[PDB]
Amino acid sequence: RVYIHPFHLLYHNKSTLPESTFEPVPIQAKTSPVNEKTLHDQLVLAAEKLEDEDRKRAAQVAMITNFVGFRMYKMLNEAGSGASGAILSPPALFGTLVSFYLGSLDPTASQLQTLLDVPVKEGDCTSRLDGHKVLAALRAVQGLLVTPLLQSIVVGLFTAPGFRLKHSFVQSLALFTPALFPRSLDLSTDPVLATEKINRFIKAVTGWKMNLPLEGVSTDSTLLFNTYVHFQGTMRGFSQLPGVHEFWVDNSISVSVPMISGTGNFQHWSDAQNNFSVTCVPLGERATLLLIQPHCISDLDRVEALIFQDLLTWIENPPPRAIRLTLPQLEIRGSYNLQDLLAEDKLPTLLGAEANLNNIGDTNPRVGEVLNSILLELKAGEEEQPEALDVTLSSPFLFAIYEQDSGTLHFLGRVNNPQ
Amino acid sequence: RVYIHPFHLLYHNKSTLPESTFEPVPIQAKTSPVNEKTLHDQLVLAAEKLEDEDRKRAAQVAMITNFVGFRMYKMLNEAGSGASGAILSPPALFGTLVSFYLGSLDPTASQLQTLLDVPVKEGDCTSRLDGHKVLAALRAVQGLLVTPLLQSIVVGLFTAPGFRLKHSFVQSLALFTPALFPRSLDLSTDPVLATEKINRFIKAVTGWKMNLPLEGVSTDSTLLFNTYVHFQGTMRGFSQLPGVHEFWVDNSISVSVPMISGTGNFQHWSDAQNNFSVTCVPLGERATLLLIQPHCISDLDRVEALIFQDLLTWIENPPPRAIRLTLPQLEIRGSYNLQDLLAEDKLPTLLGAEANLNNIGDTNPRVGEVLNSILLELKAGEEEQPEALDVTLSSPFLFAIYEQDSGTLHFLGRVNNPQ
Ligand code: NA
Ligand code: NA
Ligand code: NA
Ligand code: NA
Ligand code: NA
Ligand code: NA
Ligand code: NA
Ligand code: NA
Repeated sequence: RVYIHPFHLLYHNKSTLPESTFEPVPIQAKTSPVNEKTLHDQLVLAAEKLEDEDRKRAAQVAMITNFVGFRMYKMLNEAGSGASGAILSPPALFGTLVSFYLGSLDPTASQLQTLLDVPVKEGDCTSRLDGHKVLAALRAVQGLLVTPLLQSIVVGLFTAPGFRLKHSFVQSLALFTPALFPRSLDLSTDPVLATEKINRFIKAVTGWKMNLPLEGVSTDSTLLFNTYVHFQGTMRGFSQLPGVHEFWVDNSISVSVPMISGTGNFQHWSDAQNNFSVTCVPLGERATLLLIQPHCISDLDRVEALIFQDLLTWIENPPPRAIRLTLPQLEIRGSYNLQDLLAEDKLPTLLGAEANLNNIGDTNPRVGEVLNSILLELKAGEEEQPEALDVTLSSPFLFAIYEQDSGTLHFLGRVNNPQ
Repeated sequence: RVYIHPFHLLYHNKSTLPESTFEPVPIQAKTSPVNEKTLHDQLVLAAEKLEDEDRKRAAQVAMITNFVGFRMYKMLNEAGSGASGAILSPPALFGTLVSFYLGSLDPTASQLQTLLDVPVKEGDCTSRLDGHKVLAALRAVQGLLVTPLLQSIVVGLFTAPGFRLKHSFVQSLALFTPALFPRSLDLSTDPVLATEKINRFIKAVTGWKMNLPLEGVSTDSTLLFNTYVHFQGTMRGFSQLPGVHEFWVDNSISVSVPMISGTGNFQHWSDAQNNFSVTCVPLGERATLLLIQPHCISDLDRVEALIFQDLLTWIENPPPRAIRLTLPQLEIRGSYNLQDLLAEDKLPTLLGAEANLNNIGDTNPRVGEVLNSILLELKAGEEEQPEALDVTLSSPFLFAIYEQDSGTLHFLGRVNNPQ
């Protein structure tokens, strides 16, 4: 029975030419690849010129982001995320939802806000989220995160030939990420080839090897909204160990995988109440990798449901200590359709055919997939060539990436089998 | 051989989705009338939050505005402005030209800048005017002027059915005035009726009785750009005198017209060198009416050519003195086609059929008329119910309205016959 009241993210006072449109260029059209460094430098500036007001908006956006992330993570696990584990980016999902919110009118608008856990007072427009404020706060926490440390979000907006996008909608989207690619293509004749073209396009414009889904697009789709997230962070002072080392996928089965290892002054503790432990490794001045180990493999589900389901009161802050950390080199790929997660959440028609998204384009779109896809890379900072506590991740565990100032969780996940 | 070097109005560093467009609604579509008070309050805010930088940009914009105003005033008189006299609004003309500049590409762009007396260095984009800076400085001097004192500029942008305007162009225009009315109508079948519809539209949306030209629009026109200016100022302490009083239209002919009269501490002097005199009456805290009388009627042309043709070094600043000023109540209406003034200036094809205005819409427009039309009203501040110098305007004279801080001339003109 929880409710978030993000005052600083609402409209505050209750108060016209025809809207301009364009037609996106075909998906075939030659496009320069995304520059991740450029993106990174932009994001860092947005974070560097923050007022107190901005910090307040950022703390409120973190609350909305985290809550919907935990909720959708739960939905993902209910639906089944595959063998290797699970990964979800609350910022990316939240941004996707806020983008639809900006393109939506009631009843869809209010339903989206209700899903974000913010009360709506019918008749009262000053009770509504200001999506531009929201996306501006979300950009700022993206920047705070990355103060060689990369977080790139690119959006593929794929539309049927002849569907025209509203300028205002697309300009709103740029606040989510400037790496935005509206492209048209035939979605009505060969769904599987359309997905091939989309997957080929994204790989060419990003250079990321993401292992994207192959399933075809529904033939009546006029609009797809796909969000692609690349996170890269270097583990300073970590190097790959020689050889291969047993990783227990369960109590009777092991895989022998490459491990990285390093010693630093990290935070670590054991939660007595629920019998798990946590280790925190800094990834930058504001970014923290949390690594959560259950006491035994069969307790993983209980621990995961506990720590990932709203205020992270489980995050403690002990004095750092000398820890030798050993863990699998993490190269994590995941993808889901937000449509499926919404259906799992008993909201199958929220972005359905009757959704009012009349502020997206010149006609109401028919939304096909809304994909969120991730490539997360935790690289060893040193090439493979002192008393400390040994922490060794050689059975399934949970992880989160966390921004200290706002408290935004940028990723949450579970590793069952690192490959 | 004069040149203006407005550094603060140039682009400074030498450094994409399809452009969005809309189709203007038909001229028949129901429209609320312009609110002059609302406009006035907006303009006053823009003037109230000015930095030093803004003041520098405003002083440079005044120079460009005044120079093109004097030049076009000369062209107007060469072409013949009718019987009653002449009136021209440099800000309105300048804003019209800067608006075309924003919609233009080379060679038209550079030709427009050259007409504004600012050097162009081919290959060097940092030598170009930044039209957004320019229009932002022009808005600020509009506001400074009006700190019951009104200066309203409304723009009628009339386009052939099916011609689509670029969002970016129209957004640029809003910086000139937010009172902007893009409307479509058939220009190809009945030119005279089209002008009737335009004239009817402007009167309905403004309430101003302007006595607009009746001549038809050329049949191949796809775009008309008409600017309409209403100035209203109250002469504090002036009241209409009883009866009618002789006004000499020349040495042998008089008309008996109503006069207003009032006594105040105004500035006044005689220019010995060229044998004319000037009186300055404040209209607000920053606005000044200048009234220039030749010594005799036959010298008017020489005096007009002298004072209106670049730095107003003729404007003096003596201590004010007790003056009884008597003059005709001024209700001045004027209209010209900037196309005609450009032709008079030997630039007939500058906004001609080969003009590159490809940033205005989805096709290159064919520009018909570019009208500037004025209604200037100087009302007596008191209803008709002490030693001073008598100044009485009972023969032809010149007038200007002038903003003190920037030195922008908002109007210049000549009265031969007040009605
Ligand atoms: Na606020
Ligand atoms: Na718009
Ligand atoms: Na607060
Ligand atoms: Na909004
Ligand atoms: Na400047
Ligand atoms: Na645009
Ligand atoms: Na200067
Ligand atoms: Na410009």
